[PDB]
Amino acid sequence: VSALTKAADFVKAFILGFQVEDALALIRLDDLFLESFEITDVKPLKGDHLSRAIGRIAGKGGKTKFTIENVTRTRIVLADVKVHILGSFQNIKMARTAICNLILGNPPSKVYGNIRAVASRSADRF
Amino acid sequence: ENVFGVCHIFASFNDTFVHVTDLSGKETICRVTGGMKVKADRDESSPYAAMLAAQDVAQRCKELGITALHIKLRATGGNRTKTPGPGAQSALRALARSGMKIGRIEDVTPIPSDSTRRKGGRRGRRL
Amino acid sequence: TKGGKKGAKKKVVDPFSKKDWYDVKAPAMFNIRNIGKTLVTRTQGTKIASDGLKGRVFEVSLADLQNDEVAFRKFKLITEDVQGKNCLTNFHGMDLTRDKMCSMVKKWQTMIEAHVDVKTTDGYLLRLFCVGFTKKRNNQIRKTSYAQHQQVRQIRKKMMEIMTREVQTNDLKEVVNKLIPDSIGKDIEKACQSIYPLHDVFV
Amino acid sequence: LKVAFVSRGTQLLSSGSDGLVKLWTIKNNECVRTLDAHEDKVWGLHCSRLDDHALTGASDSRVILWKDVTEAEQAEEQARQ
Amino acid sequence: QHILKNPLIINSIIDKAALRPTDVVLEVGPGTGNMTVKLLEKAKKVVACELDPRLVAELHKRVQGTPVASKLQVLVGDVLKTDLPFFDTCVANLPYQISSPFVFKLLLHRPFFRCAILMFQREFALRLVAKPGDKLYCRLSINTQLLARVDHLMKVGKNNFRPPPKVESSVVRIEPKNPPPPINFQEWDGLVRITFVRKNKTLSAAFKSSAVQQLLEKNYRIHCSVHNIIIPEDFSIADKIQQILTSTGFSDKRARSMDIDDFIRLLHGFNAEGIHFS
Amino acid sequence: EGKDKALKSSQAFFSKLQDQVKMQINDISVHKLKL
Amino acid sequence: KVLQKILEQKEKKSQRAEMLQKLSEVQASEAEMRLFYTTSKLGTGNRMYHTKEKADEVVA
RNA sequence: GCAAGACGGACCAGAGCGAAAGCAUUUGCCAAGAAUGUUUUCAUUAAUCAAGAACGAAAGUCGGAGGUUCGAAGACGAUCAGAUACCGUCGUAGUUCCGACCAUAAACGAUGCCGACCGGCGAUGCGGCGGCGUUAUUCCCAUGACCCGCCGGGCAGCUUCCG
RNA sequence: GACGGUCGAACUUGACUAUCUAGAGGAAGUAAAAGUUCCGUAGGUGAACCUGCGGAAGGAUCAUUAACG
Ligand SMILES: [Mg+2]
Ligand SMILES: [Mg+2]
Ligand SMILES: [Mg+2]
Ligand SMILES: [Mg+2]
Ligand SMILES: [Mg+2]
Ligand SMILES: [Mg+2]
Ligand SMILES: [Mg+2]
Ligand SMILES: [Mg+2]
Repeated sequence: VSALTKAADFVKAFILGFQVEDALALIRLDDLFLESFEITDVKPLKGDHLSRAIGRIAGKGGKTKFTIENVTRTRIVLADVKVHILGSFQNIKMARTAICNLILGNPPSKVYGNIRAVASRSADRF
Repeated sequence: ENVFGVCHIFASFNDTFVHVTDLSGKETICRVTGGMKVKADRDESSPYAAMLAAQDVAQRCKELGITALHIKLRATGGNRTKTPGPGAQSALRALARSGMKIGRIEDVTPIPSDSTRRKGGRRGRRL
Repeated sequence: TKGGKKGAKKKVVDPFSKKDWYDVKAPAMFNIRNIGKTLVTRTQGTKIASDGLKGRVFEVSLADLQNDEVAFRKFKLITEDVQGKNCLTNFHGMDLTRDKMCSMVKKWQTMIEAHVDVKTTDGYLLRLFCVGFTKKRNNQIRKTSYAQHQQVRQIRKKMMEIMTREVQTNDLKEVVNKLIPDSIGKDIEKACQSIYPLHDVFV
Repeated sequence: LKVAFVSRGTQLLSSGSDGLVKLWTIKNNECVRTLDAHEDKVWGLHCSRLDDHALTGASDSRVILWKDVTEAEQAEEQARQ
Repeated sequence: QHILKNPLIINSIIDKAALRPTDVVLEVGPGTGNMTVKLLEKAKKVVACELDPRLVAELHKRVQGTPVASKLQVLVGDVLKTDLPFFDTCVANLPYQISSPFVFKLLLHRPFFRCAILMFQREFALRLVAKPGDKLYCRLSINTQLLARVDHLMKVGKNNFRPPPKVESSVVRIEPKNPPPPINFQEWDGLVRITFVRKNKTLSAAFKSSAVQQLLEKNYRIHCSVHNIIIPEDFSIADKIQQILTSTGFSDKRARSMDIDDFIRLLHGFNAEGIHFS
Repeated sequence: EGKDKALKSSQAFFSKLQDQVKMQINDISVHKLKL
Repeated sequence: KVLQKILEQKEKKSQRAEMLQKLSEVQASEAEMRLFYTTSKLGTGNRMYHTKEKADEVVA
């Protein structure tokens, strides 16, 4: 009965820009979700300031994106001013907090320290 | 043939609403919120809470002869975020698992053309 | 953990016992007439079931009204009279789905919008909205397809006079038959080719 | 939610939102016994003219009659010794 | 947490205090005890108060082995919660978070104390000692100067504290007025709040606020009902206030440049026509 | 002992100070030892 | 000029004397004091006026 | 279903306009303007400028008109993690409009003006000229959309010799 | 307003008489459990600083993208 619903989510993830292997988790597991929001949602930002916000999330060579990428066990796609997050419910909350802090102007090094603490303290992390 | 109904899903910041009406949307059949299932304020918005709400709604329509549902996904809209959350997705998944027939999916989040100032000021929000 | 107010909670009886099921019918404008069912409480006294049943608006996809027509166009039907378990509806509005509107808007083109207020021969007053987009040529190398402002105003002027002429000359029955295949929008696309080529023209 | 004086105004009987009934001694401010027979808010609590019996009523649709068994309890512990 | 490290500043602060031999000294936040140990030499008794427990044990070991150890007495907890012990003078490096409530706690303490030497942030201290006509004249200044005499003693740099904070510091002396002035303090609080919403506005524009006029009209209607005074149908609260302001000559004055005596004149003019703020 | 309530606001301060002015204006046993 | 400031000082001292005196008689009654709304609740908006009567307690 | 006040998403570009500050729903009206085109006219009428004058984001002051949203201040409710650090509810002045003031910004290219001279290569916005071909067509309204070469003044780039 | 009569609770002061409880002690017996950087402007009374509006970078850019069986 749930076959058709799972397939529709799978193709939608690919359209958003996720990898095919990446989106394949929507079929194999039953508890993965997608979350989206705009950069202007967290802070009203314009012009060159908006461009610097995008750079702070990505980092040099995408390393800042990859740093949060592994530790939260999530896939995130940054499409212009739209941010898409793929993961489980608890893991989406962790990634969404970290990305919001970067937009508000915190340096990436400060963000790195916090996410290490949050992941380590959580005993049960599915 | 299948008897059709309209189901309204509202995934708010801290809660999820499952509301089923007739085709005109004026007569209420059954509504269950996420807070009615879980006894905590952490998890009113959890996908598990929405799943339990969907099952109670889905079983209720079975006695009344409603077999098919149209779905209207909705977010908070306005100045705030425009997309349905994970709780709305889980509710739709749970509803199909119960065997309810699914009609057409439509997003009915209120989209302002041009809106007033959003709360938070210049500095921002959600730190 | 919280006591709450004394009482403040009443026994709830089943409301479906006192309610009755009605059938809603579409006009002869469309092929399919039965479009669903509705529910209403019986006549208790000084409160009329017909009064509450009237004035209800139904959102029906055109695929549910025609056999082979597209599904991104919706029609508004409003109940006007009750004839003994048969709700009778009339045309009330027409609109396009959100995703269809979202997909039409690209980034490197111009969008032209126009609106008019025209009264039909049988007294119905309508407000019509039209939208169009500039179209790239087959052999074009240039990235963008932008129309100049005077070209946009010339297209908008042609939009209004076509919409105005096709409504005030006909009645509500003929207008709906035009709206089903969107013959008004396709006529506008042909007329504006000399000014600037257009695609995705719709009411 | 409810407080009642028992034992010639020397002990206190109290009911709570949780569904537990607590017996107190005023001299020592110590809860002698906790009673778990209701799962919801205990709105009603009354005691008889004689201190033998007491009544409870909760948001769960149950009414329970209580009786003092202190005199029976002391009889059983002494017979063993 | 910050520690003053300059002994010369510690000596200078103690010198400013009278510190009679028979006096009881109340000290808040001794810290390591650099300021504390010098007070013990000259004072009859020093009642130290520290919130953090581990510092209290550190304070005891330093005073132990000394003749002045018997005089020292230590309280552990928040001073704002509890009654203060009887004391003659107060010398303390206050935590800046409780700078405001502690000052009003001192003013509310009877029996009276001779003087208090306190350390504040530079911005906070200048507002305390501000006189009418200054840019820093505020509601805190007029209320504090009403019940006490406030003076500025010395400025303290950032380097004197380890770790260095990014704000400057200074030393302020407070001496309460015994007795306090004989005015209704509920009426005094209401009048000061209205004028200091925008302290650089004129009094005429300040009382044209829609929120203020609604509040004053309701109080006037309550007062009329108690004394059985009939209110005409065409009565306007706005006209009544303007007539009062013209009579006192305070229409074009600004609350930034008004001293205590001007507010007393405004209070009587408003009360004369039946307007009570309370 | 919960008397920091007066320090919450200035109006609470003046209410307490007003009453304290009123009080100033208005204003072991030998048996246990010998016997 | 320093002499003039001393003379003007006595005038301020003198005028404070009757001005506090004149304020005393114009004061309101205790029952009237309790009825009045306070200015510190102005920021709450219209919500300060939902209270209908509050000074219903008194001890003789 | 009715009313009120604000706002002008997506299309929206490193594109366009203005001396700068700044400027975005349709339609009508009023005055002004750059560039291009010219085998029209005047004939040196010009450049830079102390003094002097007009304009000058936001916030703010004075007098009126309104008050949705947001919101300094203030009152309440809380105050975990922690170098992890400023929440929640209500919401004063203001934020909106009409007149008078005020004349300040990282009001940036952290970079006076006018004139002359001094490399290539393509795009881009407007105007003009020439053109093998596609694509629409003209009661009115209108004579365009794409492709190629050239010429001006702009908004910006990629590469460079000497200095 | 006045008198008689009747039934009378509730008060006031002496004198007897029943129980329950208050703390501080004194002399014993058992048991071995227990505890980011700034500019302008306007403010501030949980100010080792915070907030409102408008600006600047003198602050770390990953990925897809003509049309299309
Ligand atoms: Mg628009
Ligand atoms: Mg301005
Ligand atoms: Mg303004
Ligand atoms: Mg004004
Ligand atoms: Mg600028
Ligand atoms: Mg410059
Ligand atoms: Mg141009
Ligand atoms: Mg051209």
